[PDB]
Amino acid sequence: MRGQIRGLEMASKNSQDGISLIQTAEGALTETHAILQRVRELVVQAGNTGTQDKATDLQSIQDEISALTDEIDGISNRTEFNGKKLLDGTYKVDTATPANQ
Amino acid sequence: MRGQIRGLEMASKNSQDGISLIQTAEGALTETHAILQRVRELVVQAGNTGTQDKATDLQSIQDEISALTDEIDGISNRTEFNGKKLLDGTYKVDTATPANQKNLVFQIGANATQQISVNIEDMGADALGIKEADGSIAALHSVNDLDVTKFADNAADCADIGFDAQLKVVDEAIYQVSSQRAKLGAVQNRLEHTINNLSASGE
Amino acid sequence: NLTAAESRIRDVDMAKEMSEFTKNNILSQASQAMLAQANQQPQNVLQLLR
Amino acid sequence: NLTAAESRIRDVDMAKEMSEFTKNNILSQASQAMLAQANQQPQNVLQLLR
Amino acid sequence: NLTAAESRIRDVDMAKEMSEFTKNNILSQASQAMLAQANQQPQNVLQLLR
Amino acid sequence: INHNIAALNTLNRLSSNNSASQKNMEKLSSGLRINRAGDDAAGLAISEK
Amino acid sequence: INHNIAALNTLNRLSSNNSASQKNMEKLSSGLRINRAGDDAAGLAISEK
Amino acid sequence: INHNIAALNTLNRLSSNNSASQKNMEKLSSGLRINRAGDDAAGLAISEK
Repeated sequence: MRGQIRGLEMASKNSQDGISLIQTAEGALTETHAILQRVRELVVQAGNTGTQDKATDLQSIQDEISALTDEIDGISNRTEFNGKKLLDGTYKVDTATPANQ
Repeated sequence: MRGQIRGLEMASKNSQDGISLIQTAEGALTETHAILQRVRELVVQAGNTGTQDKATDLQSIQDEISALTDEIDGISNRTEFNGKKLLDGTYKVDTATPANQKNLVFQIGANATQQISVNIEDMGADALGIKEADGSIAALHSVNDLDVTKFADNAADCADIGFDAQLKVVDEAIYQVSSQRAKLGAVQNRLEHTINNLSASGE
Repeated sequence: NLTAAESRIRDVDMAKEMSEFTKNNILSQASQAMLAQANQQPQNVLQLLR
Repeated sequence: NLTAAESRIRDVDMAKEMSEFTKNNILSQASQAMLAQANQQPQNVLQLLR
Repeated sequence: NLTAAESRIRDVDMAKEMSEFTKNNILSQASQAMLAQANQQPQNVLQLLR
Repeated sequence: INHNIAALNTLNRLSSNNSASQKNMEKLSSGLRINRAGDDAAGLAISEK
Repeated sequence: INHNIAALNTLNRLSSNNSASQKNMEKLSSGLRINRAGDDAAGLAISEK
Repeated sequence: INHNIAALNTLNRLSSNNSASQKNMEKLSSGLRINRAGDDAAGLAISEK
């Protein structure tokens, strides 16, 4: 009984640290969203051809968007809970080889 | 954990000072823009030959423009954040020798390789370019700026004294100072979104 | 911008500091409290003594 | 018309901005407020302590 | 132009000064406040005393 | 629980909403949404031309 | 944050917009855009001749 | 056990937490984290320049 009591409290703390990790990952996904919204906006106006031309005045927009995608790469790489990268492909759902989930 | 917490707050402050530096650089690029607009205007009217002549009444305009280009040299040289010159060629994007980029590595995270690389360049010779600016064109269209007598010679069909080329290269200078200034706004967005990540993960 | 970064270095976010102050003051009052419990241990030693 | 579109880009509809400013300022004062509630949680921890 | 530079020397930008005044006055009221916390430290010393 | 109060989020919402009232301060007191280039680089790149 | 308020920009937009109403004061009260030579040297150099 | 009570640690946590409320007293009542140089020498060395 003691075994299960103490291990059950520690199981609680385990789940709680799990919550914390997930909150970190999810926050990275929040800033991911905000960026992707910016991207979508830049795409809508960049799709407002007829007025948004010069084509290098799309190059500028492209540069901005490419910087944002670089930030998505950033967030996906630098997101770490106790040093552990999460968002990157380490934790894929299900490959063609389920032995490497 | 403490290591990453404290280092993650300090990583926030690092990014915040990075924002500040970039805001300074960019402000220098604002006044750069205003000057280049003045330049463009002076070129348009100076290209209004037929009425804007005497040719020394272009010399006067030339003198003014040359003063403005001297101011671009000024801003490119005197712009300093904590004494550190930014706009000058110290922070070129990519030379033929990538061993001499000298990027603006900012520390952004509490761990290894969680860093951002930034580059910046402009000075008097910030007109059109391929790897270098060019010779007769493409830098002295932001340093010398023809109209000393050198439009009354020819109009549009000489490629180094014609209005179309000259003004086009002013539009390039505006376009690429605008481009450089447009990167770094996005960099500020990167760092704001970052600090949000740093406050969340920190908590 | 210099003033801004300079303030980020030296000038304090006084909200966070105030929470730190209330916090540490509670740790202090808790500690004096645990003297009020700690010194009360040998008087019971005097109780089995009498 | 260029001035018009240029203004549509950079120049702000200051009414909307002012509503945004009052709004966010209320969020700020609400947040400082919730410090005035949040720091008051462990003093009751000191209350069961004494 | 002399009057202008003379004013740039002596005459104050009273907006900046007013912000400085409100600021420093808050530092003052904060300091008196931290007396209202600081003097309250030894009365708890009297509390473990009794 | 005492040595680290859990309303650190409150400091972040204060340091974000406070940080946003001031973005409206700079943005209002000049009339410009692209007062600071870090609002939209595209609008700058177009509006300059 | 308290010892240096972040609305120092406000002082600069005040000391620029205030500085510009007065450029319009000198410029209006004489009718001349080149009242002061520091508006456009070219227009002076031409207009003098 | 009586001639030396084992809650001497309590005196040290009192003389540290009490010692820290007062570091917050000096640090708050001036607004400055580098009120006293013994908080971070680096921030002083930079901030002075």
